[PDB]
Amino acid sequence: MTTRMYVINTLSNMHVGSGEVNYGVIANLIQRDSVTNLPNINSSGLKGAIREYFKENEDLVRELFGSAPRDEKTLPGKVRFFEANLLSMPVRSDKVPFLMAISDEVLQELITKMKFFNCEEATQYISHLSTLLDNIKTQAQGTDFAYVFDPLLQGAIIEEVSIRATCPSHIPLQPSLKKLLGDRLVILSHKYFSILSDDNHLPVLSRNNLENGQSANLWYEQVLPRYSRLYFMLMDGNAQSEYLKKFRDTLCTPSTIIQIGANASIGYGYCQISELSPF
Amino acid sequence: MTTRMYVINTLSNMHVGSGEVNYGVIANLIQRDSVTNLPNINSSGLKGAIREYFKENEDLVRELFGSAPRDEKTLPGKVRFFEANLLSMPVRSDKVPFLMAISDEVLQELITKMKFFNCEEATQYISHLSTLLDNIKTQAQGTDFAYVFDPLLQGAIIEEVSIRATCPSHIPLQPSLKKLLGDRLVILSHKYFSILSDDNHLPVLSRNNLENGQSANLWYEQVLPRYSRLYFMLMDGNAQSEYLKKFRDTLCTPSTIIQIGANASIGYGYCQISELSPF
Amino acid sequence: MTTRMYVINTLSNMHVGSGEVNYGVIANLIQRDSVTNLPNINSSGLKGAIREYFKENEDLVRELFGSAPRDEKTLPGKVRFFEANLLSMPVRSDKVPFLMAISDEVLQELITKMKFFNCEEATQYISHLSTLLDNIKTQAQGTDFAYVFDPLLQGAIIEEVSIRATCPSHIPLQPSLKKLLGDRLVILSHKYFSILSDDNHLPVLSRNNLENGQSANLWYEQVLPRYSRLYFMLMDGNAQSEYLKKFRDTLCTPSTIIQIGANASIGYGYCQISELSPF
Amino acid sequence: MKISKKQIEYAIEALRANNIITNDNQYPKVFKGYISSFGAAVIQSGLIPAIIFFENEDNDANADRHKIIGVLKDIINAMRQQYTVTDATILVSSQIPANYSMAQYIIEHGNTDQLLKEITEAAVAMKLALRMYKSE
Amino acid sequence: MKISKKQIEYAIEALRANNIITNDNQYPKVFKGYISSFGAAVIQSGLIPAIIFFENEDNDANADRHKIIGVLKDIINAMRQQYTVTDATILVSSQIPANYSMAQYIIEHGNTDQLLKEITEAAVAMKLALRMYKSE
Repeated sequence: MTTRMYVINTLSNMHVGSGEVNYGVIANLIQRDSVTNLPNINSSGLKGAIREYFKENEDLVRELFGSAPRDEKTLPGKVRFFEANLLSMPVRSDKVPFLMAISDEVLQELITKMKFFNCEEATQYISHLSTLLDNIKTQAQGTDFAYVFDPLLQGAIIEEVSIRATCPSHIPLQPSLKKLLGDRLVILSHKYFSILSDDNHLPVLSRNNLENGQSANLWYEQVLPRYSRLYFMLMDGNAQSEYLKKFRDTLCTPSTIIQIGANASIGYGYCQISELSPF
Repeated sequence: MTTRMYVINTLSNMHVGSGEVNYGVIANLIQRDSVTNLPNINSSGLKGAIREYFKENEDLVRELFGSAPRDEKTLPGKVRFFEANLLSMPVRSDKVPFLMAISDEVLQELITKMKFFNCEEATQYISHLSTLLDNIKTQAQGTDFAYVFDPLLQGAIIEEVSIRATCPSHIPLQPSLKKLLGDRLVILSHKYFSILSDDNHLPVLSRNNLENGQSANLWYEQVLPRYSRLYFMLMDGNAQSEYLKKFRDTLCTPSTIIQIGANASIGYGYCQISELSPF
Repeated sequence: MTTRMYVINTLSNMHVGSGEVNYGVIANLIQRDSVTNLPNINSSGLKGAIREYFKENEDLVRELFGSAPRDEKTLPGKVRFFEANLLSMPVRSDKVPFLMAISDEVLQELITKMKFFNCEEATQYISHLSTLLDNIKTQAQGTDFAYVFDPLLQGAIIEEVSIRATCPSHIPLQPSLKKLLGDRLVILSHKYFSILSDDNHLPVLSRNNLENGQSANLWYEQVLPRYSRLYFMLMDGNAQSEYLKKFRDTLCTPSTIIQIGANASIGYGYCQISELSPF
Repeated sequence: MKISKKQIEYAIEALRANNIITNDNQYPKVFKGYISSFGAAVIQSGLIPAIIFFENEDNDANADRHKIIGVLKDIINAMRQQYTVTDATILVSSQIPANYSMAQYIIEHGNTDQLLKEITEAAVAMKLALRMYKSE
Repeated sequence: MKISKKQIEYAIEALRANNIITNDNQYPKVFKGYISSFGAAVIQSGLIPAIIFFENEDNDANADRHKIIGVLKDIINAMRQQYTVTDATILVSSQIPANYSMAQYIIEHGNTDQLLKEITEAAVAMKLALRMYKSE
């Protein structure tokens, strides 16, 4: 009722514009965290996307997100959105189409942020995540690692950095951890995860503008690969129970799709928000 | 009603450039999926091609695709165009001129996309596709497989991957699945399809430029084989029903051919668009 | 007035060389279609040859084919050239010098192409070609076949002792179909036609290079046999009626011979282009 | 047409087995011309004429010219050894008897396209494998 | 396939080492075509046939075409060095012996996926590095 974790689970390729000056080839770049240089979505972007989804519900938007711009009533929003951090990203493999890549440092940051925010039903999650991390560190013994949790997925190749994923047959992965971190999950060092999510490895697309067969303009766009998983913390202030319940149920309904990103008409940034479950 | 699946049946060899400097043999490469690395059409290219077809109907393109690049007023597009992912590809055979190749992972991705987006006729297609996939997994028992559903196609060879397709008599292929996935359909493992769809097995064509009979340049182009099939989602916003109905009628008319990609003057990328038929 | 089918009647041997390093017997192979593996002329080569023929008329070439490679402005091509797929191939016999060989799958591809592209005179051709196809399939009942439409050509050896011709006295071959497909027409099973049209059975020509009467090099060249028939589709864009009429009149006159492919100086690839006659 | 590394391995083994590549990894220079001529004869005249020409042992040629036909049979046998049960129903997976005449084997088995494809594969493999070695 | 500067330096050193670049910074003009055609031969014929064709020393070529295979081996060996050795790494950082020919090494060591990638990148580096010199 105070702090709930939400997972984004993008269905398409996301482009959230950083709006910063460019030194390089890609004219349009995606947002990244200043400290970790990991892809992220600003709280303003999340609030805007969810507000646009709920725009037809005037009362719900007014109660949760607040007054519209250039409206004279000046109503603050009862809901505080926190920055969305990249949890899991798809990674090209050979045994399977892609792999769910979660780095040990992102797991540590998730545990730290769960402890800091005291997320709802996060005690068991923190305990089990810490057991997973401790077992991973025990197996790794300070060396770089790539750990899968399916016996079928052992020996998978991460193409970009050329590392083989081994299966630690002594570490358990609880079902709720599969539901959170993703299916076909590989755990690797942050050294490899940084390479897998830098500006040279995540997709770059060329885009054109044609005028009776004449190319008027040329530029390049970079996007976040689809099926990527991002987590953000929602602080539900002491608000109306009915509007909070309606908003939570609509967000968690599998029929909902939220567009966070730029290129809406060409299907960029459509996502499915899910809140943390028990365990 | 919002989300419908459209199948792209290419009538020619398609080339959708990626704008990537290869520095190797194949200077001109085709676009590939961000996560699955399968050949695809970016939704920007799809939108541009379909807009170019409908450029005569200025009202329709203004209402659906939006305002022209040079326009004092800006009008966001109402229709959402999703990227066209490869569904089935023609593979060289011996008994028949070619087979329609699909991988079990492509089928899983199709089922997942229909579940997430809830296409118009999603329920029956998901049910029958899941039954087909479960039967395939039961028959294969974790091995490499190649299954054809006509008894006359038993032992048909795939030229690029020197394997012969078996006939599992227990698995039925429903006629609507035949209409969706293509006639003379072969289902094989992800390894086989990945080898069939990599850069070394896709059709690469040599081209040159002659100046008074002397060769001036020389480059290699790769193309997506003719009669390939691709699927993409179309989500309508608050689009007017009249223009939407005209759009669907003109798009799915058998007389309608759309050019997507490059090399238009040499007949590259001419396609037909059809909706998801009721099951 | 938009889409037209043209038949290429080659007055000599044709070598449209593919960019291919074959380390076997044939050093220089011809281009084969990316799907059916049948000999074909790439649309780029056909467009280049036809543009070379019309190079004297600067206005016609500029309006129909586009601008020259070395030009400050580039003009998109207006007329669309589709690749020339094989229709009829002469096959050596014992009763007759050569018969025109077509396959049931080639006929199916022709019917499908005519249906999809909507040629000018496509309706009657589609109807009669279809009826012929069902008659042939009804007679064959799955087994391999070689069907001639002259009772005199019975028992003819179609280039191989295994392939013997029989006359089914229930299938009428209409005069217009005879004009389109060839005078002495034999329709073969796909197995037979692929055996006759593969790299081990296509005509090969031996060439050597002499230095002061002594041989320096020696290589083998694959050629498409003389009087072969290939069909390609021409799409009129938004081109002017006058230039289009001049182009069609010049292309379809009996005194027009166009050079397509390689070895122009030694007589390879001189062709006559004929428009689809009304049925 | 793309020659597999397995085919090249079979060609190397067969060339060593039918005493063509010496123990010093060298071969008589005339065998390269022999293999090129066999390929040309196969494509021009046919399988039966070329195999009959190169199966002869009363030929007064400068070397044992039947050795390439022996190597051909060895390569085809090795190819047919690795046939799958799916292939065995369509293709003739039987091992060609050693003493059996290759031309007689082709003739008694018709003139099927399978034998022609196997012969062409093995000829190109022989060409490449010979190119891998030195010609003293 | 972005330009890898380290592979370019490897290509420079290997081109100088296998007597392609003369003391005056010039090379036989035909080597340009050799490097350009090797990549196409690898892509559309197979890695083993292309290597065998370019490794042959009994060729009627205007220059020593087999020098490019030695340069390729030198670049590949330099890349095997400076490989981050760890338990998870797929890449085999084992150097190709000088006595073994390149065709044999890929034949005996049947993991072509690494070799194919290394050979393609080394050929691209070759072609890009040959442009620093005069095309005599």
